[PDB]
Amino acid sequence: AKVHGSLARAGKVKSQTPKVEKTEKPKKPKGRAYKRLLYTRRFVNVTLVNGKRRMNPGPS
Amino acid sequence: SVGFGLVYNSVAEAKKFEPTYRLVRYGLAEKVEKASRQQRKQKKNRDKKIFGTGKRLAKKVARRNAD
Amino acid sequence: ARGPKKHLKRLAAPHHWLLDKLSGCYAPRPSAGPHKLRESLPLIVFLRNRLKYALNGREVKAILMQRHVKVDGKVRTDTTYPAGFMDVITLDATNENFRLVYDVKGRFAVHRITDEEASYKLGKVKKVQLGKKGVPYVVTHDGRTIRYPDPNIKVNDTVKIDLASGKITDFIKFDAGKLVYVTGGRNLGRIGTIVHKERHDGGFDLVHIKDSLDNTFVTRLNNVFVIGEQGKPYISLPKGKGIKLSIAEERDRRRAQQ
Amino acid sequence: GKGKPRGLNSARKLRVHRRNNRWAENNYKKRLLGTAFKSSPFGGSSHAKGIVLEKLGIESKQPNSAIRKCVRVQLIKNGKKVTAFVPNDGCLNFVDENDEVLLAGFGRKGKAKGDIPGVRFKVVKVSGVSLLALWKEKKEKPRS
Amino acid sequence: PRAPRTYSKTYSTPKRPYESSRLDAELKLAGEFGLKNKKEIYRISFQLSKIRRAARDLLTRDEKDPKRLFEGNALIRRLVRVGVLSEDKKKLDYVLALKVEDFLERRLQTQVYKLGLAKSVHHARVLITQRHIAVGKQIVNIPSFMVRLDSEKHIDFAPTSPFGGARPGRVARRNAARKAEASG
RNA sequence: GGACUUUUACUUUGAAAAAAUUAGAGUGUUCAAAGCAGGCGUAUUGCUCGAAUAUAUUAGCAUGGAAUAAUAGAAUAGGACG
RNA sequence: AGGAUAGUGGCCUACCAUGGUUUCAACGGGUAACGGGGAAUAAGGGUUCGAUUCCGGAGAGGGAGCCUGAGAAACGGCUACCACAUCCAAGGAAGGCAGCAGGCGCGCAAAUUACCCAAUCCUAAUUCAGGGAGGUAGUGACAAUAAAUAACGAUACAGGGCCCAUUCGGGUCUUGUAAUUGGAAUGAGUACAAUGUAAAUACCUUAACGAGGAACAAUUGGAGGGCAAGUCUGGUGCCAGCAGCCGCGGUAAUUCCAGCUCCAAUAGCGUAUAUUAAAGUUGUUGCAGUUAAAAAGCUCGUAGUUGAACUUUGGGCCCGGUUGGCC
Ligand SMILES: [Mg+2]
Ligand SMILES: [Mg+2]
Ligand SMILES: [Mg+2]
Ligand SMILES: [Mg+2]
Ligand SMILES: [Mg+2]
Ligand SMILES: [Mg+2]
Ligand SMILES: [Mg+2]
Ligand SMILES: [Mg+2]
Ligand SMILES: [Mg+2]
Ligand SMILES: [Mg+2]
Ligand SMILES: [Mg+2]
Ligand SMILES: [Mg+2]
Ligand SMILES: [Mg+2]
Ligand SMILES: [Mg+2]
Ligand SMILES: [Mg+2]
Ligand SMILES: [Mg+2]
Ligand SMILES: [Mg+2]
Ligand SMILES: [Mg+2]
Ligand SMILES: [Mg+2]
Ligand SMILES: [Mg+2]
Ligand SMILES: [Mg+2]
Ligand SMILES: [Mg+2]
Ligand SMILES: [Mg+2]
Ligand SMILES: [Mg+2]
Repeated sequence: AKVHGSLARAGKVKSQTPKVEKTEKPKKPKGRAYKRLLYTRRFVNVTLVNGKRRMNPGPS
Repeated sequence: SVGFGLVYNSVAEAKKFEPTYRLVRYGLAEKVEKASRQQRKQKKNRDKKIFGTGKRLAKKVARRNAD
Repeated sequence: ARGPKKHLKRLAAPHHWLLDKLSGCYAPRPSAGPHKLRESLPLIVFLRNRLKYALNGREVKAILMQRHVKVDGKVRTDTTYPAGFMDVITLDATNENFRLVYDVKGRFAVHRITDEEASYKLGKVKKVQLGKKGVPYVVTHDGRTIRYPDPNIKVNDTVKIDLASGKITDFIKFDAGKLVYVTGGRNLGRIGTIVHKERHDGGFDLVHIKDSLDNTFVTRLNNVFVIGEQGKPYISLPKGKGIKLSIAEERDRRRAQQ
Repeated sequence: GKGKPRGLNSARKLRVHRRNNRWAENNYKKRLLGTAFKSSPFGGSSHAKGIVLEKLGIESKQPNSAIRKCVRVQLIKNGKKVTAFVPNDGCLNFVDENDEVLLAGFGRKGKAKGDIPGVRFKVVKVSGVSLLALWKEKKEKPRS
Repeated sequence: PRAPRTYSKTYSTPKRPYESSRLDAELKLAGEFGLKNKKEIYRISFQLSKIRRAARDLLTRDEKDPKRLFEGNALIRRLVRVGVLSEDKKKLDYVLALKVEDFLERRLQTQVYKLGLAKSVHHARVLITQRHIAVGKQIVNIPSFMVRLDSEKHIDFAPTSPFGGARPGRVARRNAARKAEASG
């Protein structure tokens, strides 16, 4: 069976990916404040309620 | 804050019944300076190896040191 | 293994000592004495954990070695001397007198007694025999040997002991209508006025026992200690006098006096 | 009467019948025969250290066209030869040869998992450094 | 060879990890009561499960039973003492009918919010954590305190704290130092 | 004390079944896991509640029941009462 | 019957008999088997584990033997042999860490050659001495408990009623967003002190200092389904790789590598292995057997399991307990 192969191709895509450096964002709070902001982002500010309240929409 | 207190009838009774650590904590007695436990045990184990006073052994080895 | 044990770990001690499960790996093993170590109370735990007169075994030893405490008239300057049922403890300092009796929960109570009551104790005879040269003798529950008893004193009777000399003042027999103390088992601590006993020749003679509130139960003959006839006892009973209140009426009384 | 005995004095029959029909199982028979203790490379352990012999380009099963980049490794305690699949992309360039690797099961309890024909183990650490930390370059490989 | 310290777990994770009903219900609870994890809700549901199990195995026994009478009265008394169970409801089935918001309504966080010294449950949380509270005359910095229905008459600010006097405070003293520098 | 005394199984109650652990009563470890502590006074001399209870198989022991399932008896009457 | 034992006993010896166990599982083998109290998971029943804090055994490298002593077949006591192994001026001598630290190995896998008898207890001739038993501290994300990582304002937009119902003007009271801005609050962390403790280190107290973000910055795993959360962007092009399972990838990838966003749990999260529930896929409760796996070819038949009905019932008369019942 094919026990051989092209071992020169290991890491091909991981090497070919252009290095995109992470943008620096405002610090997101941790803990009770985070649960508070999730509660506001889901319930009182229900901003995206499109038909059945999707969470991560596509830009359309 | 909450603790435990003891008054005695005299400092004689206090010094015959209170522990020495609390006495030296109050500064009534002096904490005797002692060698460490390892050194005390090593001295005891060294003295276990001699039978008697050991003065005869000491003078015999001080004689035999030259030969 | 290989000989007698000299230690006693905590969680292996008898539970009626009320030794806390924390604060040390070991328990004070009672030395050999007049009582079994299970039905005993060392003077260390009696002085420290029941009376709070000391905080350490060092302080208990400091009390004992100056011959302050004496039990049954003898000084007994041993830290782990087994004090058992109905042993009297005299503290001439504070002129206090205790008698080791069980409370109804099954533990030893701090039953302060007077001096005329501390001048004696009761003993349950365990065997009557003929010693050497035909001398008759009895053996009480605390291992006391008393020679030349009254010939009517048979086994499972109670003798009153002079406690200065080892003589017998008088004695209580064993039959129906006698006030008893239960010393052993589930009903340890109750006081219940024998109605009758069943024999079962071959082991464990049972006795039926009904308290002042007519609540009957049954006990082996090993755990019964007759302390007089119905009504008057020969000793001072502790608080409660062995009723064994249920938990309901107990919390009712706790809500009554609060 | 539904087969089995129902009498009040027939517990022994039910016990031995249940014993035989318990032997008819898989996990019970395996646990009692001790195939992990006898016929397993790991000897019943969760992980095992070994010495890398070589690098294999094991083909995936059908329908899947890929090369899975596994290694041949000889276990230290048994001396048994074992094929272990090096998980992530480019991590074959960390395990070169005569490396002292840690292996674990793959999660299928001794079965070949997916499209990889006949391997049962994955590499976790190489030279005392974990492969995911090496892949995210939180650390780097030691001397040799 | 010493007696081992006893310990226990105080919560239990649910069986199904991801279901939207439980998820958004407990998120509403956490948002309304100012909690930081689902672990508090899990702990409260664990205590409620134990209480309901005790009520179930007491109700399996008939009435006039001493164990049922004793421990049912004890449990009812402990619940009406903490105030999770109203005084009229003392029939051992409302104990089964309780829910976790009844328990969460007795925490010191929401009790401070109801007393109005906070204006928000998160303000109550940080106040309790920053020791500006005294349930009797003793500071408590645990929000899950379960006040005992007699302490609300004594919930107030701590005497050795700002909003209780006796010292202004750290950054207040700092600002006094900076304005004394500007005074110079 | 006796003379004899059909045998069990089953079931009730009770004795016994170490403590720790488990369940569970009480109790401000500051909450809690815990622990078995503590609490109350004129605090100047002191007083006082506790540290329960339940479960802990089977086997063995005593006890009430006597349905259910077995067992034996007076039939070549060397049977009972007397 | 005798010896021996502290004593019973084929425990041993002499003589004599042919007995004793077993399908109700003897005997033998295996145990990755010290037993139990107990532990995990459990609607109930149950299944699995229990080297390990308590009890009871057995052992001191493998066997054997023995002195002393009340108590040992003792090993931090000797004697011999076997296996390892130490020092020698080679004649000889001394060995037993499955005690406390610690060191090699073995491994997937487990800490300081610290301080002290101050507590808990123990031993002695004994208040006083001793105790790596024990306690204290150090390492310690084995597990558990509690619980920070921000709160509240004012300004700028966008709502919902209500005063005006005077064009769409103010908007009171609002619930969110801000390359808007403020004073407060606080502990982590240092630290005089005191407390703490045998002496300390910590904890609880507490002077003084100690938030404004680029700080004092929360991770782990994932976003096709199961199963919470992308038809967003770039790269690759059945390659690299992902994927517990179904499956994704062959030039428009919601599954790969990245960025952005979002989701779940959170000082914890994932992975492997084993086990429990799920599993009524071990079925006593409680499985299935015509065709999916499974009625022996048929009958007899012992052990085993099970086994028809039948023997004092009914009627009365009283007594006294519990729950009620206005009173
Ligand atoms: Mg002793
Ligand atoms: Mg039957
Ligand atoms: Mg029977
Ligand atoms: Mg003989
Ligand atoms: Mg014979
Ligand atoms: Mg073994
Ligand atoms: Mg042991
Ligand atoms: Mg031995
Ligand atoms: Mg060894
Ligand atoms: Mg030996
Ligand atoms: Mg040794
Ligand atoms: Mg060692
Ligand atoms: Mg992430
Ligand atoms: Mg991924
Ligand atoms: Mg979804
Ligand atoms: Mg396929
Ligand atoms: Mg996916
Ligand atoms: Mg992605
Ligand atoms: Mg089920
Ligand atoms: Mg089936
Ligand atoms: Mg078929
Ligand atoms: Mg057929
Ligand atoms: Mg048959
Ligand atoms: Mg039959």
